[PDB]
Amino acid sequence: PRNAPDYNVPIDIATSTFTPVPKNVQDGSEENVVPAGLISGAPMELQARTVRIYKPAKPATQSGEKNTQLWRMDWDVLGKGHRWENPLMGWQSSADFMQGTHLTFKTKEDAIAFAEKQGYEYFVQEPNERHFRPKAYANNFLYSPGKLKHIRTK
Amino acid sequence: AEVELTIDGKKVSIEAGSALIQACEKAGVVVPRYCYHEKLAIAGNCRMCLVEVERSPKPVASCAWPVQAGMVVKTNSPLTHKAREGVMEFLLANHPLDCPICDQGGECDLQDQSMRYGADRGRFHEIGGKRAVEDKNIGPLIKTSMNRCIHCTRCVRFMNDIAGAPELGSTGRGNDLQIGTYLEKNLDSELSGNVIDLCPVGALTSKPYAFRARPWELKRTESIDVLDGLGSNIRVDSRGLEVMRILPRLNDDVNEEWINDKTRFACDGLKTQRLTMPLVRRDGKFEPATWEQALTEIAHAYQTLAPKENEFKVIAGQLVEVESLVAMKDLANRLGSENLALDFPGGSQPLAHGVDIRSNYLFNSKIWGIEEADAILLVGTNPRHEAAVLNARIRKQWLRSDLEIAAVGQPWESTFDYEHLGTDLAALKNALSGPFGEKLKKAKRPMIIVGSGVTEHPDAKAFYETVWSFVEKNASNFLTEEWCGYNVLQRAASRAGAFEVGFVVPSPEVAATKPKFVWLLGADEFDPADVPKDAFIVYQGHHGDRGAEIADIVLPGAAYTEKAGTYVNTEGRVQMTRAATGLPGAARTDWKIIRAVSEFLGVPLPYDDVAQLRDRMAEISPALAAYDVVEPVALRHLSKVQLVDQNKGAKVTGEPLKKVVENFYFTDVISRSSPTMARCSAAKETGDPRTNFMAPGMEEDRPMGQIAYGA
Amino acid sequence: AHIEPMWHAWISYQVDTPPTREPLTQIERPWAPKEHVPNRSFTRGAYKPYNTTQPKIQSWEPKAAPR
Amino acid sequence: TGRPASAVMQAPNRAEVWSRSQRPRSEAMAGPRFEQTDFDAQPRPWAAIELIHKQPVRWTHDRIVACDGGGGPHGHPKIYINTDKPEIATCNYCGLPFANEHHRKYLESLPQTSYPLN
Amino acid sequence: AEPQDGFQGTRLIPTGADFQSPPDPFIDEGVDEDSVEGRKVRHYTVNFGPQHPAAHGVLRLILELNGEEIVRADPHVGLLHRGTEKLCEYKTYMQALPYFDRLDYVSMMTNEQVFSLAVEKLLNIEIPPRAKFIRTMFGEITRILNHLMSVLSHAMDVGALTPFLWGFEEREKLMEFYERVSGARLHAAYVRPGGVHQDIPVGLLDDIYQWATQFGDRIDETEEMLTDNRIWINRLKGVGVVSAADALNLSFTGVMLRGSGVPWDVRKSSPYDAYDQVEFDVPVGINGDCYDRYLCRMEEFRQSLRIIHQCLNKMPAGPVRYEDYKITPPPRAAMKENMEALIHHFLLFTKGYAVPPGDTYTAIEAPKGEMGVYVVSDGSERPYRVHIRAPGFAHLSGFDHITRGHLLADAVAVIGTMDLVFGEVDR
Amino acid sequence: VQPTKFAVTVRQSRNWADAKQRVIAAYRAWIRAAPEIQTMYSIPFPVSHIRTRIRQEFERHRYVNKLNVVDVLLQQSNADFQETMNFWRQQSHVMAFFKEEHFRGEKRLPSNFITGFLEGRN
Ligand SMILES: *P(=O)(O)OCC(C)(C)[C@H](O)C(=O)NCCC(=O)NCCSC(=O)CCCCCCCCCCCCC
Ligand code: SF4
Ligand code: SF4
Ligand code: FES
Ligand SMILES: [Zn+2]
Repeated sequence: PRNAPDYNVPIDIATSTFTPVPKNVQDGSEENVVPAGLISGAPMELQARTVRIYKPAKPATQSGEKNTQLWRMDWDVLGKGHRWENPLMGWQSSADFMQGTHLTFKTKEDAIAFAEKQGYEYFVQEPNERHFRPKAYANNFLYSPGKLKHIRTK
Repeated sequence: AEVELTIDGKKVSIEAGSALIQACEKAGVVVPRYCYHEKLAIAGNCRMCLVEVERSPKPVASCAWPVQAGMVVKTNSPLTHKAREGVMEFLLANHPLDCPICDQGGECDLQDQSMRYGADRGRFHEIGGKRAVEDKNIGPLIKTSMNRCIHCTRCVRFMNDIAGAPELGSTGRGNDLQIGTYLEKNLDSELSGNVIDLCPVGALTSKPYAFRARPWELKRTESIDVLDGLGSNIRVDSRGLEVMRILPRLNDDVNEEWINDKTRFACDGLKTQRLTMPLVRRDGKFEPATWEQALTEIAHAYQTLAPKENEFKVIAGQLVEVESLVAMKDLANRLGSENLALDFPGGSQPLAHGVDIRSNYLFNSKIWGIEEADAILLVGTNPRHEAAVLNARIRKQWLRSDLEIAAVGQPWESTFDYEHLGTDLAALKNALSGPFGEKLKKAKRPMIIVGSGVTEHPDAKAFYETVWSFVEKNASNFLTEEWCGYNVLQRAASRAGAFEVGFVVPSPEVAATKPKFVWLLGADEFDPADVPKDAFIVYQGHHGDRGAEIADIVLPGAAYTEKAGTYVNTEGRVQMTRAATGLPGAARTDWKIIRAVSEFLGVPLPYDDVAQLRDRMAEISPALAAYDVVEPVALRHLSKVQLVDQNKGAKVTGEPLKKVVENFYFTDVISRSSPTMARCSAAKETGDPRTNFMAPGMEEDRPMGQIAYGA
Repeated sequence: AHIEPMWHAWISYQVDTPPTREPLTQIERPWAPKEHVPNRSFTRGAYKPYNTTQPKIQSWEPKAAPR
Repeated sequence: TGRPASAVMQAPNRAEVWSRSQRPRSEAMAGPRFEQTDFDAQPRPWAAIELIHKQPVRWTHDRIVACDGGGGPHGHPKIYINTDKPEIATCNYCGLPFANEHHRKYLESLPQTSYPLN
Repeated sequence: AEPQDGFQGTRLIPTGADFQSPPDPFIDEGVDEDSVEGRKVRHYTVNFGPQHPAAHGVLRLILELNGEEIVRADPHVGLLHRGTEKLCEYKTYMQALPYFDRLDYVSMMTNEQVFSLAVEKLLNIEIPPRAKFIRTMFGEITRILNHLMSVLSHAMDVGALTPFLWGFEEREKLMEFYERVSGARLHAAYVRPGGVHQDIPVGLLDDIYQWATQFGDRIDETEEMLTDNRIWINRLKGVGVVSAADALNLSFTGVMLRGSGVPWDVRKSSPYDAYDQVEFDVPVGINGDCYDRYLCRMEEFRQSLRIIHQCLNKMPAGPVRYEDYKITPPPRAAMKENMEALIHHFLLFTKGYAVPPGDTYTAIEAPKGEMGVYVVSDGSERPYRVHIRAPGFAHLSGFDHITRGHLLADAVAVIGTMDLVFGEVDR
Repeated sequence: VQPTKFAVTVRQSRNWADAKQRVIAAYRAWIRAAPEIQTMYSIPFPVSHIRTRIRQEFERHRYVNKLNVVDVLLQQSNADFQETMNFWRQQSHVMAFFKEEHFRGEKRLPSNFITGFLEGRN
């Protein structure tokens, strides 16, 4: 009923105290899409959590752009169960089975097709691109008829 | 126009007057570079971009070579190969063998392009040794390991041209050339931390992020800055449940590869004074409590008071997302209250601009509109302190065009020349009809930026009708098909979102009613007069600050780094933050605290999944459904009815326009909890260039060291 | 585990020079153990690990303002 | 815990922590696991920071000095230290002190110094 | 239009039972009543395993028996499936190499040889001559080590217990050479893409020659006990007999392939390393039974020894590691002295080397049969897909076809003649 | 059933009349077998609870209108039937299909908004 969480979904073996309540579970009837999440053997929790499909931004730290070339699908962090401190060694424990899993896709529609095939909730983030502007070494030495208002220092 | 040319066979279509390296990028060709940056002036110093061009006996520097109508470029010829190995051999001859102790390790362009374009081994074995240079004290934020300098000049170009802070230079000659102020000085620029990201190597590193993490171990989240109203796009790098560093991500519409120092260093204030469990004030002392019996004592107190219409008041702070505004708006409405105040002074009374037309309170000629601005009047705004990255974009346009800036307000220390017209409203009326007015009247794409600091001025009703009446008098120049010269500049990331959902006081009548119950929803900058002393105070937030000090209940929410909140920036762009970590302790998502206290007060807000709460936001404002885009305002001329029609008889008092940012470093609760901003303020005040100013490290007067950071 | 470390290399045929003529044992190291401690499990002196780092997030120390 | 000195003092040579995120042994060795326990059997190495600052300065007539850690290929990657500030310069990898002979007068006049200086 | 056309079932996939063809009627080679012929006989099932020897650690084979003879044999494997092929996708290539030591855990340096040869082929590099000979010498030391386990554990199951102990001193001596080149008695991690990790120590080639002078006498005395012994002969003759046509159709490799009269060794047919530089023979059996496969394995003892002696005399000088620091780690001394070397050292131990895109199937003549790996590369520093082809996995799959009608005491002999380590079978 | 006692050669449903015939024969075998599953695996539940729980696992896929999806869902059933009727599954795998033998029990998602809020998402 319009984004209402189905609190009466039948849980499975891997459902936990960190599993969110899903809204929609692939019935196996929806048109034009394979109900792969129904026959995958994955837990129901995959159908409750949202994934983000995006093109990774270039690092601010360096000018290589190899990692910006492919779309990544990753799972969003939950408010509880992602990381806690181990009482013994101080290590970071987790309940999130998807924390280290990411998928790579060549096009945005390839990722959307996979998300709908598996029943994921997905948010797509449109890439941020540059604005082209001709840059000329010669401008560094343009002539100012008036006040300088800038002392270029190489 | 477009020239056409071939690079490695393939035709590329690049505008005439651009550099070859720009066409190589457009053609899908990777060209090694160190000195060249897309957003900095061209320098030909590194020599790593040397390519082979037909009809040219020498290799040319592609970064500085303009594209011509018919040239042929080979980027993989044997000329190019031995060129790149020879430069990579020179760039590494005097480079310190400091990769295990370098912070740039694992994310270094010198390392990667040595692996890709250099030789596998080195031929430098001099008994005479390598160059070594002393370190330089250039303020608290930046740690220097200058032996690593490859002399790209990226930081001197950034500090001199983008930051307008010409204290960094290059003293010396030849191999003994050095980067740094000749006399030790504290780099004084709210953009100075960008030099650390710009550095190809780790000669400029951050003192806070000194040796804590390796880049490979960090989870990267693309989120939004909420420490200012511009909504800057960032990357939050975290190792487990602790945020390690905050980097800038590209968005040419907003922040352009740059973030200010507050948004980069305030993240250490996210692990220091956090609210992690519910608190109840018992006998004047805050006791821990559970959620079931802190929400109960909220309800019991509310039943005891039995408030009348508008006696339940909310004050929304400056880091509050739109989801919790809509939820708290609903729960407020079901309680018979429209008393929806805001943190700033004057925020508990109706605002001089309305919220009826979206164009009333937005930066209407979008942030990208400055790139073509011809004349700019700044009213009640020190943009260097209120919107740092925006201030830089103004200077970039000023340095390259015939841009005229005039300001009415308090004079500030500006990175661009500006005419000062006055400080009060008469000095606006006298300016807008004076010599600078005809600059606005004559110059195409005029721009009037009205600071959110005038909204809190007592004369804002007079200020706002003064401005727009000039805009309406001067349309077809201010109000063309694609241009709007009216722009209001937010400084808090929550204001535009509150205005969008109508989270404001509607009438003077509701404003004069004394509340018996105040929900301080992340509100910490409230004026004391806006909270009656005897009222019942609930504080919902994430940091223990002024708001929690006066609360009767304290409810711990989430910081912006562990919620996916919706925020609207000053230009009207609706962006979404991504949670990088989870909630600490017993904190709860902010919109869920509201939804639960709906059960305890008996008026449960319908939605109980965040998907449903975003459907509700769509009913209030459909633009809130559009993500990463500005929705244009259609009835932009209808704005006269709030700005001029409902502001006609204004009781002008003549008080001058006031500064809003006493301390750029201490603006919000995250900043004030930050040790790094503590050092930034103290170093600013005492003018200390020492890197270990309140930090670990050996000094003249600390032979032994110190483990305190921030004190 | 009762064998002292440099003799342990000799008994294992890992060196031919015994610690009685090996210069590497004649390094002065005031931090070096004074007595040979053997394997100390199964005894009340067994090694117990612990966290060496401080808790990540500092919580607010509640201070109620006066009324 | 508490009663033995080894459970209380961070290292045998040093009593206090030497970094801001280091856990004191008093708080690390509290709790149930450290009951019915020998604290003198617990691993307690000598603190390196105290030992490095007991090191005498290498006086040198040169602007740039080379440190490889002192064992040939058994040290650290060879680096170069500049000794032109009137302070003691220290190798980033090993911590050993270096100082130019030109600053001996100034360095000998300071009241407290980060290295023995003789 | 799969999967759309498959929603309504408009197409059926042509199964092999569709293309069945009747045999030619002319040249074709070879009911209910009161009698007891129509009567049926019940069978009972038996749970065999785990046996005492280490190699058959996790075997749960369920047999159906008609009296004494085996009707159908159903091995249940997976008891040592540890997810190696998945864990290899989250590791760099150098990090994934130790996973290969732990596949056939009695033949370690030849497991890591097939992974190195696969990665080296995608790297498009030629490894130096010295590492080629080091690898072919330690690949035959490995083959001797495995056969000492396989032959002597086989005879320990059959009930001869003394040859096992004699040859495990020979095994005990040959693991000293593993621990001198590396520091491991079992998992060396020594063979790596681009050659070997470290040069052999300076007195090892003399110590292998001293071992060599007496190893044949060890084979001869082990052979004194089993080869002509009638009890041994009468427990392996006619047991586990596979035809040459069926060994190929069953995916059999190695002595399982070679004991039925098929002359075929990967070393001779697709030479790798320094095998084209050494003279050795290939034992091929006649009757396809366990006695042939025992006699073929003993002959390989003498042939591997003959290769090791040749490798000692052709050991050339030079790098034991591909001379390129973008692929193999620089010397410690270079990394501590030269800028480029520390950069290449740092990036190889954090990111790893990139392998160019593509896929390769690479096989070697492993001691248990043919061992191969299918590696998909994505042009990055981690393998996109690693698949191990294990000779024993195909051998155990043909256990039902080979033990059918045999006795259970016969089947224990068939388990040992198939060189079976279950960490190999389950990857 | 040539290689194993309950083996069925992998077959592809020819049409919906065929596919529904196979589903009903699969359900029939499972609910027939429930007494045999309850003694071997010593399930401390009524045969009725086993049968009603078998029904739920078919009731999940009652609305599948794809013929290619039914065959994989049928093959999964046949394979599950084979490993249960041969004593290959351990009692631990079988009585772990019943989602009330968790120490948290059947109630493992929060019932509504407020009860999951007071417990921190369950
Ligand atoms: P009626 O005509 O109303 O319904 C008949 C059917 C169900 C065929 C529908 O008409 C129909 O077309 N539905 C879609 C087809 C369908 O049902 N597909 C799936 C069939 S296979 C299936 O559902 C397998 C379920 C699991 C099998 C195992 C169950 C027991 C396992 C655990 C037992 C207890 C522990 C050992
Ligand atoms: S700047 Fe780069 S190359 Fe230089 S030491 Fe640091 S990591 Fe190594
Ligand atoms: S300090 Fe860094 S950015 Fe500045 S010139 Fe040197 S290498 Fe370039
Ligand atoms: S990129 Fe053109 S010289 Fe540095
Ligand atoms: Zn040193």
